[PDB]
Amino acid sequence: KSDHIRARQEVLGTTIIGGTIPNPEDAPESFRLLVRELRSLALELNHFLVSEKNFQINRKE
Amino acid sequence: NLVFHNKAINGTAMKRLISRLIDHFGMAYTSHILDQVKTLGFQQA
Amino acid sequence: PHDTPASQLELADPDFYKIGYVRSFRAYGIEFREGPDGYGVFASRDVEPLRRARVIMEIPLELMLTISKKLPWMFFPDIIPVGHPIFDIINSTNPETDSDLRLACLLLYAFDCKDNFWQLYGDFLPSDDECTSFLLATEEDLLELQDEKLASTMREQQQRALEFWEKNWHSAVPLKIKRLARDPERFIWAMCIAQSRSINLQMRIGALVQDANLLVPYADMMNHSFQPNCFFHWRFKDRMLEVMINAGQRIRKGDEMTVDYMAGQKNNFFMQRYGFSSPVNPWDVIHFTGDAKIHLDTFLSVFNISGLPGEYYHNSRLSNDGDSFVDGAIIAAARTLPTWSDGDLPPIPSLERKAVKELQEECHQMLAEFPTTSDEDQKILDSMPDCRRTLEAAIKYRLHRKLLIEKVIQALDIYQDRILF
Amino acid sequence: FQETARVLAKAALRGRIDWLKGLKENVVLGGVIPVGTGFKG
Amino acid sequence: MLIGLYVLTSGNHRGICVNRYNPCNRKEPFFSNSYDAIGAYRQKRINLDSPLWLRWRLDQRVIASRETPIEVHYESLGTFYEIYGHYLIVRSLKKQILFIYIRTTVGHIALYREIEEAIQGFSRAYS
Amino acid sequence: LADDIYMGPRCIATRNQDIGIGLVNRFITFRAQPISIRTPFTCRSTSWICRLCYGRSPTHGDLVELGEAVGIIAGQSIGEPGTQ
Amino acid sequence: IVDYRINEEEFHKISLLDCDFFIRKPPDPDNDVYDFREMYVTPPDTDIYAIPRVLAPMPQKYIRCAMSDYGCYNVTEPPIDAPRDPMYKSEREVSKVFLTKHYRNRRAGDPEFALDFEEIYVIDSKTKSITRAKVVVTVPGGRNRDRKNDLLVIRDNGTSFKIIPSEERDDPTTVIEKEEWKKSRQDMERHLRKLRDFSVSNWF
Amino acid sequence: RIPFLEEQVRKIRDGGKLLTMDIHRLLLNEDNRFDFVNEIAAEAKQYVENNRDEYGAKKAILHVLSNRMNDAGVYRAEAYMESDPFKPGPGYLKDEL
Repeated sequence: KSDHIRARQEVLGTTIIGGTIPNPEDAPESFRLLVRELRSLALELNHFLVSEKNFQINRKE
Repeated sequence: NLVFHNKAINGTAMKRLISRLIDHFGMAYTSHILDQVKTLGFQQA
Repeated sequence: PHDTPASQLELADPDFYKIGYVRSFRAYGIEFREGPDGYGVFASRDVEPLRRARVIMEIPLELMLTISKKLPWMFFPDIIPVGHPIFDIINSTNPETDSDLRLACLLLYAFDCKDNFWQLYGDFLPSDDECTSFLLATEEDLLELQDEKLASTMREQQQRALEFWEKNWHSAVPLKIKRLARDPERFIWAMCIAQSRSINLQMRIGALVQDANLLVPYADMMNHSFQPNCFFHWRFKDRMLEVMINAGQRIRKGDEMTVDYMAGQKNNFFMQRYGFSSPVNPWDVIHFTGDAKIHLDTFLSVFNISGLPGEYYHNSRLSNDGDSFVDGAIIAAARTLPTWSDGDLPPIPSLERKAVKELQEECHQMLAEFPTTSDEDQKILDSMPDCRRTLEAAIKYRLHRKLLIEKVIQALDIYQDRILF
Repeated sequence: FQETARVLAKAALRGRIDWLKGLKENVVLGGVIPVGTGFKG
Repeated sequence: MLIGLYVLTSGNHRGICVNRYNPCNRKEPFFSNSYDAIGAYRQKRINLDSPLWLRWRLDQRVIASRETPIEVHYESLGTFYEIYGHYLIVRSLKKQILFIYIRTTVGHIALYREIEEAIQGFSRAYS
Repeated sequence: LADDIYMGPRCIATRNQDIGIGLVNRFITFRAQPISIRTPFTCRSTSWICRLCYGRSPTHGDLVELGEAVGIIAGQSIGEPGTQ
Repeated sequence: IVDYRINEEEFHKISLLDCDFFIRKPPDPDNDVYDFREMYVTPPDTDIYAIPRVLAPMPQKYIRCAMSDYGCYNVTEPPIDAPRDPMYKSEREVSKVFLTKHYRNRRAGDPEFALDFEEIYVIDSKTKSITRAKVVVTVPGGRNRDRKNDLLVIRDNGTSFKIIPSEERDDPTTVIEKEEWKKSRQDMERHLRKLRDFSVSNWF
Repeated sequence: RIPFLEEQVRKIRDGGKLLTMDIHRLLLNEDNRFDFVNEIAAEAKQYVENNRDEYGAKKAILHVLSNRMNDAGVYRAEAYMESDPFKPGPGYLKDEL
């Protein structure tokens, strides 16, 4: 409903067609902005997910 | 299976009854009882 | 009219249900009927195969009588007052073996306590004449069984009950205690009712999960089967026991609703607790000390028994041609007969023939040792229709044991013919 | 929730890692909070 | 809503307020079912506060004080009438309660009826 | 309850049993003085609680379910009466 | 304490709130005959027997009697702890028992049945005592007055007994109304006494 | 049988109070409410994925719930949907004050 650009544009379509709406995985813009602002004061924030099954670490953008 | 009351009802007494009815009959029955008592109260007033 | 199992029987008084209905007992899709055997529960509607379970009866906690299995003794409907003399009698019982005695005492108290469902319901329970429990059996009946070991156990049990009555119902007892069991036959009726009608389940009342032994009204009218239509479930929130139809089973009108009392047990146990015996007890044992062994896998194949050893069932789709010979007893047979199964090497046909005869020999010996033949037994049973109920039971135990030995002979032979196509 | 600059600095220096185990944190990330329907069981 | 409930259950004048002179020198309606009573109120036969007597077939649920009977009147053939303030219990030699009558007002019966009917209605709907 | 309460050789209540108004009253009649209760201060962690320590829910009258936010409810409960 | 335990199958048992009273029973077809010669009283539902306080002369011969109970119903609202727990609880609470002599020891079936209200005996729960009542016959007709037109009125917590003629009885509303008027009058005066002008006022 | 309860029964069914009663029955079989909400949501998704065009005035969540009740023996209409027997004509709207 607020601030996820890709996701927002899809829901209007699912509804007109009659489909189901998936749960979003990417971050909202609000979060992306914070990272950019911090990277402006020379600090870095990263989000990683560690897979339970194989132990791999993946960096979400 | 309910008591017959021959004395007045004031606000304290209604809270005690709604509480007692929730425990014996459950929230669903109590909701219907509540809507019906409302109608009676508005009409008499 | 349509032929249904229920048709033969007659409807019970309206009052069986009413006494319960005023308290919150509800029955759905069910009736209740009476017959010579006693009350039984039947169906009144058709249910198609179903996705999840359906409730047939809901019985509230207050109607029931219950005691916990472990040592701090907690009685959930809580009829007994604090300081009453009955607790001392209940407390002085071995925690592990006697629960029957504790339950008996509680039932007797209930009959003396006002406004307790049991005062009303007990009128519907079996009388001394109509109960099959063997605690209430004479020397003669015990003799007719023809088994030394079952007979002995029963006598030890009869004595245990008398001893309790003497020890606790002595002369100096306060009258409250005395009134409950003035004569010793009353204690015995009570132990008989406890043993025959008790159910063990795990119950959660509030936040306490405990395991208990309980006497529950209206659910005792179900009968045993080893291929059961229904089961028992505790619904915690409304504090009720639910009897429920198993998922996926078609039930047609007029059918009998059944539950399974104990699982995995032989006919000797059913007689000690319930005075009932079954021609087909899938788990019964006939003992052969004879050396010979037939090969296992083939046995299963000829008679189409499929499954793991623990669970054997007849696949009926494989048996396109309508067969009937295979029943509980052939399954029982599989487990009992000594068998050899090695690797994958196929059995030699002549080699096995030796085994079949040697095994059958043992069966002939067994049948002979008994005083009478199977046909003779039916005659005694048919001769007197009205007789002490315990006596008909004893004769029927005999007929049943013999009949299973006979079935095995018939079956081992069929193996022979089919080994060689 | 109060001293934003001060906390952030101390942390950047120490390379702090936060396992996101609370409610407010997961809200910022726009992900399902681990309570109720979200708690998985 | 509370005002209305209070008014229904408030009651009636009891002694000096209802009679000018002592009743010594010298209420009436008796109804068999509650429905009739509610009906009379509509037809203006009685008022909300007028006292009435209602037959009760059930089991003494009336909340009242622990008060012994004001007068027991006992007759020779064997029937005894017991007058308590809010109720009359008629009993016989075999010690059986032939009748119970409750002294009340229309307002009290109206609240009971609504609570009872709602319970029964919800039950009949489920089915 | 965290321990059994006994009057003579009989048990009024057993461990792991919830207390309601009827039980409390029995304890008052029979004068059972020391009662031990599991409480939020008795739990073994500070990042979470267990159902038994918290106890019955104010909303639904049964033991709290796994997954409930006890903390947000506490803050709100102390605070809302504050306007008065 | 008697020191012997009686057979209670031979005794009438009358139960009152705080006591159980036992009186001997001579055998009879309708169970109406009483002997006041042997009596015992026991704490409720417990079996240590004891001798009653007898406060009056007691009959020395068999008497046919009828029994009635006096008391108050108690309705309580009990605490609710389970889903279908009871909302109300009602108890009879008997406090006194009145035993009245059948006339001429006659039997119910006879066309001539009446009760002799002159002889009434009371059993009291609080004091564990048995006594005889004092009746005031205000009914003209003398000792020979017909017993088919007699009514007994009991008032005052069982402490007043009177026999009056039947037609002169008061309807149920009048008894209630009379009582309310007395109480209400006394209460208004109590309120109005405090005012400084009471001495110079008139009830109207 | 109480004599005059007819209107109240018509209304309870018509109003949608039936649904409320049903939700309660069904939650009397469950320890965690949160899980039951998740189970029902999943069933509804399967139903809409398999036959998309049935739904729109018939709601999937309602269908899952009616199906549960009918399996257990209480007759409920499909998706708790009831017609207005007395509507004047096409393009007419009831004023449910």
